[PDB]
Amino acid sequence: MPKWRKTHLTYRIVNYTPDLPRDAVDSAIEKALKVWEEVTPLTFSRLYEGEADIMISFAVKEHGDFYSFDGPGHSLAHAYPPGPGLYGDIHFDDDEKWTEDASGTNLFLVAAHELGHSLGLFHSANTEALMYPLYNSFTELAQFRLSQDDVNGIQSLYG
Amino acid sequence: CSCSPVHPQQAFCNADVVIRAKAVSEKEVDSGNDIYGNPIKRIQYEIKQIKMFKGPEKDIEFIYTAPSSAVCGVSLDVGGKKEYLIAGKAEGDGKMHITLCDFIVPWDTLSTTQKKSLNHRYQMGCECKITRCPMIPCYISSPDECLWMDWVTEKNINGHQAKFFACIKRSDGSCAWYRGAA
Ligand SMILES: [Ca+2]
Ligand SMILES: [Ca+2]
Ligand SMILES: [Ca+2]
Ligand SMILES: [Zn+2]
Ligand SMILES: [Zn+2]
Repeated sequence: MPKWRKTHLTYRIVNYTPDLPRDAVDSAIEKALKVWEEVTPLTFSRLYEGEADIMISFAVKEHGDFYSFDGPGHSLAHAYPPGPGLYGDIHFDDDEKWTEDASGTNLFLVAAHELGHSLGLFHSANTEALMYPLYNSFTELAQFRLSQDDVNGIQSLYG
Repeated sequence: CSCSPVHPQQAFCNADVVIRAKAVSEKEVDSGNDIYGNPIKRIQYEIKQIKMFKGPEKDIEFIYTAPSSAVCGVSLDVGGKKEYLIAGKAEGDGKMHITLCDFIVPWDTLSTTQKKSLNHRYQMGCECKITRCPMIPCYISSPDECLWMDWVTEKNINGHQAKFFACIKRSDGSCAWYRGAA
């Protein structure tokens, strides 16, 4: 699938990084979703048990998927395009120090990018696009904005 | 996939295997699996190992990576007579895997000092921390640490420090950038 065949999607935060209280992880992911809810007819709802479409988790090195994390730096996270099971899921590398601000690796910025993949987006060559794989929109959080390149991509899939 | 950039020394020190290679052929394979029915595909590149700077005695013959960039898959120019320096992870005899976030550059793009650093100088500095400075001003926390300033001073990941410097421990315990020798 380059896209989900439904409007109402589910997600679940399966496990939690030591670097942050659970409420702070919850909030960063909620905001990252919002980013995509504001420009599409998609709505997401949270599941606290069982299998959601988008299973979000933290892992280090090998974590069962043939794509091992690689320690501090390098790859910070990865995700799977739409589909059943592992597809649509998001994994964060817990050898990063996940933060709410820009002091460490910012969870919200990364989660937003990866959700793009979960929804069907590929990488952009535009260095001001969220979907650019290298910090996407380097710092400005309290005035972060999807780029129009990102909006075009996502609206090309879901209107 | 989300990457943070890497100075070559960091790559070299973090990677299990560092080789000069050419990719000759490409094809999909299924190595898995997945806990429901549904399988995980990986691109397998067939390579020729031209030279090894770090890694196992048995030559690498295959490099794996993901099919999509969403999971950090990378394209090598196959057939196309293209030589690369590849830093990545060993995955059993004659196999390694790479990602989008790995240090992987065409051989011919390397500076002379980068190439020479693969013999020894990068290895000497693995005990040192290399920290990318997000914006001026930035400060070392610990004495055994160099500040990577290429992005901040050049807006270029393969900047001056990348091209010419290694972060080496300095008798005493401080680390510092050095443009080198050999
Ligand atoms: Ca899923
Ligand atoms: Ca990592
Ligand atoms: Ca962590
Ligand atoms: Zn994973
Ligand atoms: Zn990505």
